[PDB]
Amino acid sequence: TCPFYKKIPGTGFTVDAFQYGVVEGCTAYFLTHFHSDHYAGLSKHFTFPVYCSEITGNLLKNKLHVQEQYIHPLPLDTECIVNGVKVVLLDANHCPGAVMILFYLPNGTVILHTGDFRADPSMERSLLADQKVHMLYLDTTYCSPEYTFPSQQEVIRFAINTAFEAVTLNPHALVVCGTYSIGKEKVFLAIADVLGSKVGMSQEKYKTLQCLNIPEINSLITTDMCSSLVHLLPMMQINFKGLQSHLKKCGGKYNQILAFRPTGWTHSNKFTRIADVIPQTKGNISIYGIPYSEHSSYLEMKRFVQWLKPQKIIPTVNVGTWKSRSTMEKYFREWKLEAGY
Ligand code: NI
Repeated sequence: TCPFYKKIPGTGFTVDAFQYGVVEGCTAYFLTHFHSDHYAGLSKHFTFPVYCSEITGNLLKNKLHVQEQYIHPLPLDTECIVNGVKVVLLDANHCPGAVMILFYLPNGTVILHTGDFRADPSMERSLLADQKVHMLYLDTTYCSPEYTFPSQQEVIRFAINTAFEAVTLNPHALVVCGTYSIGKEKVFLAIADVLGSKVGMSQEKYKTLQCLNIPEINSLITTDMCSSLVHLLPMMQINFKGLQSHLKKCGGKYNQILAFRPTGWTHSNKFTRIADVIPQTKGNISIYGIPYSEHSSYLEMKRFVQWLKPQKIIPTVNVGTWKSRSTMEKYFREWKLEAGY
């Protein structure tokens, strides 16, 4: 059945709740972003109102064929009324089109649902600064102190310098980047930019990127693989067998592959600096795992919450085990006692 942490009290609303059939008493279904664990269940047969960002509404219409009459896109940073309730959508710093949602309940309670987010100090100067938030529905993906990672900027600097060095030493090397969803476009776009190439990809993935309002996208991407020396492949193909196979397909245009797997966290982070990352190599193929995260680190999460000072926290991730739930609640209490709220 629909879990309680997907329901907004005092409303007929649900958030990221499309796989439970008709939720009893739901008058409006919000979708925070276009990732499959969140949209699971949506299709051309859905007939209730879906509220989302413009970019997520492009993806619903073009990729899932949801009929236009049930898509309700909202502008960001704008007070809007939905079924008699004031809401605002805020940038979540996750994938393209991802939002946080502020609900202003008729009784005076204010609720923030973060969706999936990467907390940032820039959020401390949005519409969030203007009033008190009483309840926080929090993306707790990496809510444990072992989760450290570098800034997105540091990671992109490493990837640009590594690619440019490799291809300038060997003009016959191919760069490959893995993907299995929207998000992390900066990885492949920044590398293609330093190399003076477009990124080549399948027709399905090009379609997906054409929904994202990225400026000058027609100048950066293409479906002509032959004209491109940065290729995008499914994340499943980023292994020695998959890459050997792909190289055969390029017809002796290339004699080396340098591949990137933008993972979330991996335990080489508790020890290793970004400066010190090395690839796995077999023959003329090298694979780099880079810690490009679109979720908060533990410290980023902790700073956001100690700034916001919510009265109650409801985790949305890692809620399926008692040991995880109990561990999170201990951190929440620590943060509250340290900060004084
Ligand atoms: Ni997500």
